[PDB]
Amino acid sequence: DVHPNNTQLWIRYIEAELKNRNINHARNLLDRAVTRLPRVSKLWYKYVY
Amino acid sequence: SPPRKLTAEDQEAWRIPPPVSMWKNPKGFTIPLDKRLAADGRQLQEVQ
Amino acid sequence: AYHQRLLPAYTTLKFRQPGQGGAADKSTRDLRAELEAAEAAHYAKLKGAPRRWDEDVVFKNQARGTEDKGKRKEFVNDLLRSDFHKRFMSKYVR
Amino acid sequence: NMLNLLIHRKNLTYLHLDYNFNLKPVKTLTTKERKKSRFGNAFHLMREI
Amino acid sequence: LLERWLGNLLSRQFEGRHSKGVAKTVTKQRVESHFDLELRASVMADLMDMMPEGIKQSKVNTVLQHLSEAWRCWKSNIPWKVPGLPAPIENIILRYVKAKADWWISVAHYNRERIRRGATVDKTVAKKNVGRLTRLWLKAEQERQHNHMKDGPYVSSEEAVAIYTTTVHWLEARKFSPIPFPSVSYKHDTKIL
RNA sequence: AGCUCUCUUUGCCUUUUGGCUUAGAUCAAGUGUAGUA
RNA sequence: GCCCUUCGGGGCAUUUGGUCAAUUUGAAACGAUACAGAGAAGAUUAGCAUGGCCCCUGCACUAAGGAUGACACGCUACUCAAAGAGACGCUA
RNA sequence: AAAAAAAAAAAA
Repeated sequence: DVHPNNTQLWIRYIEAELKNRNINHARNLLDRAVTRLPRVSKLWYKYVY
Repeated sequence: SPPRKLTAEDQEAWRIPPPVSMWKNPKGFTIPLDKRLAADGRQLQEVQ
Repeated sequence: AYHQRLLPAYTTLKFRQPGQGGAADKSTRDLRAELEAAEAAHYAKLKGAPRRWDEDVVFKNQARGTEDKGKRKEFVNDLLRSDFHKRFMSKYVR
Repeated sequence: NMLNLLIHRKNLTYLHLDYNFNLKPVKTLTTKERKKSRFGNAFHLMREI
Repeated sequence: LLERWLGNLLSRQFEGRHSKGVAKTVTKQRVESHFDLELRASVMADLMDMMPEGIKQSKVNTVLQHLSEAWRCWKSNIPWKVPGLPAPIENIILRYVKAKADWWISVAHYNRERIRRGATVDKTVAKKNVGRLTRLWLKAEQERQHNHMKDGPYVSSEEAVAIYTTTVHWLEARKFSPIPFPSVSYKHDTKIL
């Protein structure tokens, strides 16, 4: 809410969701991240990886 | 739009040097005297 | 709700009465014609179209070329070099 | 009674309002007590009226 | 008046103080501070609009420190030139330093005119104005000395020879004896001392 | 060729000087001895 | 109670009140006392701002004060690699 | 032809 378009915060929150084996939460998070920032290739690359 | 392609030339062209203040040291740093006189333009004066 | 503490003041708005212009619209071609007519009138007004005692003195004619100040007023966009600042500093620092 | 109630609600009970509307400290005031007890022009104007 | 005042008093007594959130006006004691705020924001805004998309935009307050350094160099008549600084950033800094200089000189002129008129009884304002015109006069004096170094002696050689010759002929016509060096055997050294 | 070990190199900024005004303004200091045993 | 009456009957007037009086157990605030002691890289200090789940005094929620009112001084891996050798050894 | 508060005296 304070930093909507920060790619680093999105990456760390998807990573923190993934390292606790919350797969569906993190996939929803990656959908939100590629919806908000469709022109950041880092988020798309992480999502396909 | 898709991001503009940045060369290393641009990344070095927009490098800002650190301010060598010859009035203020708010953190009490012992700056070398070499750096203290770099921004002083009196060394770039033609005595003609 | 709101949090303001204005006392009432100037509680009626003034409107442009007849003769004050404003809420009366013309075509922009008419505005161009009026602008060019007024500009042409102002430019035409600018163009006008409708023993000798002083013999032993060492230095002579040293004041020639002094009255030539004021041929045209030159605004200089450097405050420390303008005529206003030089007059200020010559007046106040002696 | 209104001035006395306003004084007592603000817990300034070291100020005494006598019946001729004089406000005097009953003791010696500290700096914090002097800063808390400093009334304004509305209270004092109403008191003098 | 008194009923509005007592209503405000009872409002602070029974629903509290709205201390935070209101816009304070820019009174005299705030003017310079307000100026600094606005100027910094303007400079900062220009920086965010000159950064190319992809540059590391964290250390950009470094430019605000460079702006402070450039203003300090302007006040001391020291030529400010940072080697390796990018040209658009240097242009932004020079542009806003000249705007601050224009404001500073205008305020100095206004305060001097108030002091001459007798319209000011503040002492710190007067001492500030004396300092500002001291700096302005020293900048003008440095420029005058540098101009005399560049443009040569303004007295022409013919003018100086004429002045010297007139002095020689006058002092010869007056039978003037040149003043000697103070001798060791001078009998008036003690009283002059 | 790849994987690992140590070292070097490149990239690396990783915490890598919150403002303003009359450089905000000013600013020496006790003492310090011992003819004769 | 009164009024009207063709003594059959009818009329006028119509629902108050967020209150137990009852102070330990439905919520006040200190001071004294002890203690600590006023910011800017030597010492001494005038200040003006900035941010808000910090306020106080004030009519000022478009003054001015409260030590420049206080507070801030912390903490610090993560958008994150590539090389060219040599090498206990791996391995083709 | 006759004008009379604050800065500023500091957080168990």
